[PDB]
Amino acid sequence: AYDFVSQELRAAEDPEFETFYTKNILLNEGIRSWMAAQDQPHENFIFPEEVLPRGNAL
Amino acid sequence: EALGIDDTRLIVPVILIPVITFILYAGFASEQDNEDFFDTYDQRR
Amino acid sequence: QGMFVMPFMARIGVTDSWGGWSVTGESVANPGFWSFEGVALAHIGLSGLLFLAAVWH
Amino acid sequence: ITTEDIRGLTYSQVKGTGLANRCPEVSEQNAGGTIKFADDKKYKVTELCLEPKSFQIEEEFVDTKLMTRATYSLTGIEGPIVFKDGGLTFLEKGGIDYAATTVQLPGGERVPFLFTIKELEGKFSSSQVSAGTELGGNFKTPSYRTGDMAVALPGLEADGGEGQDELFAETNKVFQVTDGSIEMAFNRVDGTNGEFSGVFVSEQLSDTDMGSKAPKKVLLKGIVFGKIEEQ
Amino acid sequence: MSGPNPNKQPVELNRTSLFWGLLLIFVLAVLFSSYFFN
Amino acid sequence: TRTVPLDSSGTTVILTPEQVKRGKRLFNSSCGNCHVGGITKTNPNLGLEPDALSLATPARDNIDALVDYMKNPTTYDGLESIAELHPSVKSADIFPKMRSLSDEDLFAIGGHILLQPKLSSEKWGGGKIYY
Amino acid sequence: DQRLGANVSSAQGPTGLGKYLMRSPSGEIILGGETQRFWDLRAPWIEPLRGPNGLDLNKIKNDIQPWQERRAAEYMTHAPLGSLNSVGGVATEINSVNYVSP
Amino acid sequence: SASAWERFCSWITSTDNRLYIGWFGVLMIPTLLTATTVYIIAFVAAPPVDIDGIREPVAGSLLYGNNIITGAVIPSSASIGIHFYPIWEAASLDEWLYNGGPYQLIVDHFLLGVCGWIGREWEFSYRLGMRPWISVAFTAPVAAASAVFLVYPIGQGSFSDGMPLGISGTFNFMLVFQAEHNILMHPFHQLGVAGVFGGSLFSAMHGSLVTSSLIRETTENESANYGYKFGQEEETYNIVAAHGYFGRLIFQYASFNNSRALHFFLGLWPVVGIWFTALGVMTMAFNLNGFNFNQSVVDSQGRVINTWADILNRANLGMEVMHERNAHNFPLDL
Amino acid sequence: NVSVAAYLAVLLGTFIPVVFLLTLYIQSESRKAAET
Amino acid sequence: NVSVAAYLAVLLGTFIPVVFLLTLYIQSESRKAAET
Amino acid sequence: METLVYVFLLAGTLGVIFFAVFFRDPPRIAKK
Amino acid sequence: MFTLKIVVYTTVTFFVSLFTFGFLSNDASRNPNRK
Amino acid sequence: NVEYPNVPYLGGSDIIDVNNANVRVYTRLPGMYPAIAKKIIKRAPYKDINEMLEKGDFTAAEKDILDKYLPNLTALEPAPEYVIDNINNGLYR
Ligand code: CLA
Ligand code: CLA
Ligand SMILES: CCCCCCCCCCCCCCCC(=O)OC[C@H](CO[C@@H]1O[C@H](CS(=O)(=O)O)[C@@H](O)[C@H](O)[C@H]1O)OC(=O)CCCCCCCCCCCCCCC
Ligand code: OEX
Ligand SMILES: [Cl-]
Repeated sequence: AYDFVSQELRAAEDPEFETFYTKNILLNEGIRSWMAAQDQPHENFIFPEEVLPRGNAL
Repeated sequence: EALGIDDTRLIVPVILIPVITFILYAGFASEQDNEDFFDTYDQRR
Repeated sequence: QGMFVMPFMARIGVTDSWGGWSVTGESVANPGFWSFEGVALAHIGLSGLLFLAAVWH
Repeated sequence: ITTEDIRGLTYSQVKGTGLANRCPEVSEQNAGGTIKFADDKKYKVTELCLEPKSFQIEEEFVDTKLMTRATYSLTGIEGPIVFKDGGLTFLEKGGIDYAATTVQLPGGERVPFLFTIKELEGKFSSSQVSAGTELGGNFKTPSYRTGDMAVALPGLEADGGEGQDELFAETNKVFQVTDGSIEMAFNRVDGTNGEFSGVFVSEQLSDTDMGSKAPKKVLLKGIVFGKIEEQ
Repeated sequence: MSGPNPNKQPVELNRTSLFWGLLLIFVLAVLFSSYFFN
Repeated sequence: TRTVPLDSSGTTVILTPEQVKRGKRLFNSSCGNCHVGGITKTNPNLGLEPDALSLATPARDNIDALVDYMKNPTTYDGLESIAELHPSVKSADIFPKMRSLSDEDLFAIGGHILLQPKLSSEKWGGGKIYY
Repeated sequence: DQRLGANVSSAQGPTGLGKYLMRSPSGEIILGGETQRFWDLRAPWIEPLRGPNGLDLNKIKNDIQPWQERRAAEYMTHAPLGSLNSVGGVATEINSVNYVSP
Repeated sequence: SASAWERFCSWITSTDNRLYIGWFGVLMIPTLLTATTVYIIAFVAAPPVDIDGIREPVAGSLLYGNNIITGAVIPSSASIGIHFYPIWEAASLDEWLYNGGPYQLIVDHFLLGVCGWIGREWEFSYRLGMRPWISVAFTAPVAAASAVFLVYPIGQGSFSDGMPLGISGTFNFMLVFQAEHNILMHPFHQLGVAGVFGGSLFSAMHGSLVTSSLIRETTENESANYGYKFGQEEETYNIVAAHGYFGRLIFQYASFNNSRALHFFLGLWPVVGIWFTALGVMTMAFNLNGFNFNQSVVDSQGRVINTWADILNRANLGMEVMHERNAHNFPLDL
Repeated sequence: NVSVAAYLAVLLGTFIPVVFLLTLYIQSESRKAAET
Repeated sequence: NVSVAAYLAVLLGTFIPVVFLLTLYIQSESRKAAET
Repeated sequence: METLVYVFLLAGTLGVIFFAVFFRDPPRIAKK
Repeated sequence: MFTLKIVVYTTVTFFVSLFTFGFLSNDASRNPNRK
Repeated sequence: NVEYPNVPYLGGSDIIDVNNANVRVYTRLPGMYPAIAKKIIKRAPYKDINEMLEKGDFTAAEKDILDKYLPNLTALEPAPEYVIDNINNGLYR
């Protein structure tokens, strides 16, 4: 139960539409992207600083 | 701003309502015995 | 638009809404309590009170 | 609520009162003066304050209700007044010259707009500042927000040749610099100092959602104050 | 007072009535489904 | 490693482990609140990464340059001094924590600053990304 | 930024608000950013630089005493953020700063 | 014969009311009803709230594109802070809705109502002639609700940092709290987790021991619950049998011989656990965070060897750099 | 094509009176069985 | 947006077990009433 | 239109709570 | 907004007054072990 | 925006574009920070390099510092999304 499809559709169609669920989705993206490099070292994830999601980045 | 009161009309209920409740409570208390007791609480009502 | 009870609300006075619009097309800055929403909520509260009265009786 | 009334009060009795963003105007006991300009001394305009009233947005022009609290006035705007093309033009370079405020149309919708006079090149009538002179010009309104994926739908970016192109304009956050026009008139001018007071009429555009919604035009009619002194 | 209401009566529905009601409701659904859908 | 450059010509000095430990302790006590992890919490445009120290006028990629910066701190261009804003032995009255640091203390602090780029690379001055 | 060439009063933030100086909900000139919630602060190193409309820009650019600079430079680093094992900074900091505020 | 006030006090403190009112209920009922009314109507139909104060409202009501899970009453604006924001302190009602005033109204009324609920539990314990420490047990969830609704906003200086009145908002509160304070490594939160896990363990254990040793009082064609009659004098289950089973299960004094001591332990373990985790949140409101074991292992040279705390720190950094977008204009989060 | 929410109409209008009749019949049968 | 035929799922899964429980309760109450 | 379903479910839950509180089976002691 | 404020002040004062003068009305006597 | 071709010169490469880059990219070139770059950012829009060398109030020593870094320096068309963030740009590490 990762996502609600209608909420994601409404957030994609309307950039001003935001709920706490979308903020949770962004936090999950942050966890994954900032955690996978050292949490799964066998994959050899090399994420540059520009692909890492940041709140100030957008 | 004392008690968050910025208009003097706000003081009328804040003072007035406790006065009426105290009038009712004072009737109740005047119905009582009102002499000293030697116990943890007063069993007379 | 298929409004059924809105015509009967607008027939005898209730024409404004808390959203700031009127059914005549004008804009209302101060709607007051007796808007469409006010009438609907009054009917809901009246329904609840009558339900409690029915329970008591 | 003049400048003497501003300077007389301390911050303890102005906090939480709303008297700070008032655009202090000159009094009639100090009005009825004039300001002249020499051909050798450089001049600049300081403490240019604007307090907008009666926010109107065309969507006809319908009056709106303010959603923010006391964050809509501009204060302390400074810039040099420079002779150019016969007259002399005011170049805006500093001060609090933007205000991100939201107003509500009487239908439930909110239209945020950025009240600004940034990059103004306004020139005012005649070669003196007195009761009757008007200052007008055009300013450049920056976007409400500043600076490639629909991460919600990984299967939308698989359609083949046409991927996420329906949701492209919302994805393409474009910085758009709209333009606006400001017209202010000076009702009263102080002669002892370089202070002038009056009203202003502004017309600019609202938020574009970085190029995702149509910018509604906003009409702002408030009061204005400013000081002219040495540069 | 709050207790035995003298007007309390039991309610019955024999199997014939049950089958008639089921037939009525199902036949009405069969009849009106084509019109509700279109 | 324990070998850091000393002079600007290319001379290197081998640090004793006691010097390394004392420099680490003094750097965590006197510089940590603003130079945790080799970054600057108060001016993030500059940091203690070796590329920022080497690409400076004068270059701070040696012991003597770091000691001179701790004695007379200048801007990144070098023309303007920041002794009022930056801790220094010149401004020990301004910053009271500098009054206990001697020349050997500055030597140890500079050795610790130079030693860290060779220690857990990409983490010194890389910020919170390399944690 | 006022000393090293950056117009703070006209610098638009990421959301159109003030990045350095913004407007308070009561209409005063306050410090911008996420510190707008702490605009009720009264400190002896900032009250001389504070007019009836909030922070006076002219007094900011003219009437700074150096001891106020020292106080503000000292207070900005030892923020009241710490841990039970006495590690300074936010919870995502390394074990090199030893400070929890009294 | 009695005065009108005496009759009013007899009706208020009456044990014949279907729901006991009491003097604490005089404060409790209107506050809780006000909070419930505002919460219901603001959860169904309330305009989006600029929680961060950056003029980017967040939708939380059902009519603005939310379901039960994503719906919430958004906390108040960061521009407000912990300033008192009733309806009359706003220029208009819609300005009050834009800045999240309903959150403050609901939170204040709910906290007053739950304090009244504590007092009312005491009051009806007193009117019935029983011992009055159920309210002490109820103080723990009240402490936790206060910590997440009032104390954390007080510590952080803004009511926007309180827990949103929703589900996804609650999850967002948990994630941001973990990012900024590392609550998992805080020993008081660990005591709270031990409290809830032990409470579940002991609830299941006591229920299974009582249900296992029920005295045979029913036939095979009926529920075993009817072997107990409401108000009977004898005990419905064999306490000695359950004690013997549990003594032979672990060891002969791992059980409680005394039922009163056993029930004191049952009421003690999770109440103390929730007290400790609520106090941990109260202390992290003032930024006394949990254990920090980042970069605690280095090699002979001094290179950082990561631990599980370092991977946890990476996750906390991932949550930290993404929370409250465009509300941070400065490097540190002080 | 075919209007939606008519599935709800058809199925609920089929179920609810059927539910009512089934409940009535079961109630009556159990009352008869308890009368014995 | 919101997927259709989930109204049917929600409403039928709400109604049918509720129907079952109501029928059970009414049947039991009528058996008790005829036991008297 | 799903908002109507959510409101209906929440109101039904509250009605169940109301009836469970006020129309509960009255507890009485048996004559065992 | 002032009318709502005075209504709320009146209501809060009314209920707090009832609370205060109810707990002053010999509340300790209202127990089943009295007399 | 999604598509912007003129962004290897915002600090991603050797050649640095003025009036579209932050002051942090001048820390790579020694002697170009915090002085000189302030003059570049204050009077931002330039047609080419010589406009920066002429309209900027550069002292002779600053002019020599400019003369040290001709090839890794350019001036392209200004983008208002990067003009507004040439002092802070939100980068802090
Ligand atoms: C305080 C009482 C009150 C008030 C002020 C209202 C007000 C309103 N109701 Mg309402 N309502 C109420 C109670 C009330 N209701 C109650 C208790 C019920 C439950 C039965 C309802 C059920 C209800 C419905 C179902 C509807 C309204 C509607 C309305 C609106 C339109 C009214 C209209 O057109 O009526 C017109 C009324 C009539 C034409 C009735 C006339 C009376 C008959 C003709 C009398 C004839 C017999 C009489 C005994 C003759 C002998 C006496 C004679 C000799 C004088 C209006 C806002 C409508 C609306 O817009 O919905 C929101 C709507 O559809 N109401
Ligand atoms: C398996 C893992 C696990 C477990 C068991 C827990 C367990 C707990 N966590 Mg936790 N957490 C975890 C993982 C875990 N966490 C992770 C991974 C994170 C990081 C994302 C967090 C982050 C986190 C935070 C940030 C917080 C917790 C808190 C808590 C505690 C909750 C206190 C509570 O709700 O009861 C207490 C009871 C209440 C709060 C309810 C109040 C009840 C009021 C008084 C009445 C309500 C009545 C209601 C309105 C009406 C009812 C209906 C009506 C009809 C009757 C609990 C001990 C919280 C805590 O410590 O407590 C402060 C807290 O703030 N956790
Ligand atoms: C470092 C040391 C200093 C600080 C530590 C201080 C120690 C604290 C405990 C000592 C004070 C309390 C004494 C025991 C409590 C009591 O009421 O005695 C009465 C009985 C004790 O035995 C009962 O005692 C009865 C006899 S008598 O009346 O108590 O005399 C007897 O009849 C009965 O059979 C028997 O079961 O109560 C109990 O059965 C509970 C025993 C366990 C309670 C205290 C231990 C702590 C448990 C964990 C705490 C919760 C943490 C949860 C977090 C997730
Ligand atoms: O919002 Mn909730 O947490 Ca009080 O600090 Mn700053 O802000 Mn945000 O970060 Mn950290
Ligand atoms: Cl910030």
